[PDB]
Amino acid sequence: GMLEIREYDDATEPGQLNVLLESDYEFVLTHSFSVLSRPAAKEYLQRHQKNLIDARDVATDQIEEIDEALNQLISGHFVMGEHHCTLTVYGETVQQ
Amino acid sequence: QKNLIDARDVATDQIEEIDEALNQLISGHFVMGEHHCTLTVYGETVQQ
Amino acid sequence: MKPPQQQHEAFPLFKGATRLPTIWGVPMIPLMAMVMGVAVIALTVSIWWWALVPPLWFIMAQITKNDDKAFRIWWLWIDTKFRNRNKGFWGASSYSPANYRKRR
Amino acid sequence: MKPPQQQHEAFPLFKGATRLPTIWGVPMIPLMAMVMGVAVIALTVSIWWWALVPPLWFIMAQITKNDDKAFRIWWLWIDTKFRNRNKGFWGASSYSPANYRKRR
Repeated sequence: GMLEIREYDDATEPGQLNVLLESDYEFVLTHSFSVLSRPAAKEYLQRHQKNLIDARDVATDQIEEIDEALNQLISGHFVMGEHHCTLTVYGETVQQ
Repeated sequence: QKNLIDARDVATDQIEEIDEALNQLISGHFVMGEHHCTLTVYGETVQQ
Repeated sequence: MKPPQQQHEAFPLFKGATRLPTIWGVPMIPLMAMVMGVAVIALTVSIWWWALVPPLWFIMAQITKNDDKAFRIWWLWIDTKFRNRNKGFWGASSYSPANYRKRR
Repeated sequence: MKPPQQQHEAFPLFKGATRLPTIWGVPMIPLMAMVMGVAVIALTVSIWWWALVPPLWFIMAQITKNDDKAFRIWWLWIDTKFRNRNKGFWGASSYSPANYRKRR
């Protein structure tokens, strides 16, 4: 029985998917990171910036965060990419 | 937020507080709920 | 237990995720599908039928805003689990392991 | 004594509490009750009687703004302590513990 992630949060705490290591159910996790061009990534981040700035001026989440985000991306400190995670649990009966 | 912002611009109680409130609620840091507290005292006579 | 947790030092994740390339707030590919469909209707029955655009376009905007990638899931389902012929015989959609490409 | 106190670190509590869903500043359920009552009056005696709306509607707005949930308390009282039949006999409203459901 497959499963899917679709809603992140305001965090990327390290190893947040550790809890599925201690599982009682035999499964197969999956990921994908289709690395993406710096112009395209900068355009995606510019889109987020534009959408955010087309609104009320939140004090800090709004401005400086995307300032540093874009400045890092130009200064080469991360590379955006297209991602998807599909945990699939294996079992013997449909209820289980 | 709407009721508050339909008024005079209080400097800090108004804006940034509800900014962070809504941002937490979307970012999953608390879950609102309907609440009521009813202390009931037991005793032996109505005066007491 | 408690494997590594957060203390506000977490690497920021921005919500430019799945902010798909959208015009008027709707992705290009499905809106082009609607344009093709409404154009077909207009050329087929009557020409007063570019009024069919705003209703379904608005419903598509409301669908996309709520759940940004509904159309990709729709197309994947339509292409794979809807095409597979012998859904009824097997009780489920199945693909033969041995490659029977109709050759001998 | 002094159990744990505050030092401005207290978790914020916003005054969206009991900001009930209100139209014109009045909750839906009681305003619908007034609409039903005034409609009854209009259909019963005379049709000039949708002027009975603004007075009581304004008094209800003033009641709700002061004490947001008066109507829920009103309905609870009306349903429970007003229906109970033998208020006079017992000197107070009482419900029999043993379930006498009129059966034998």
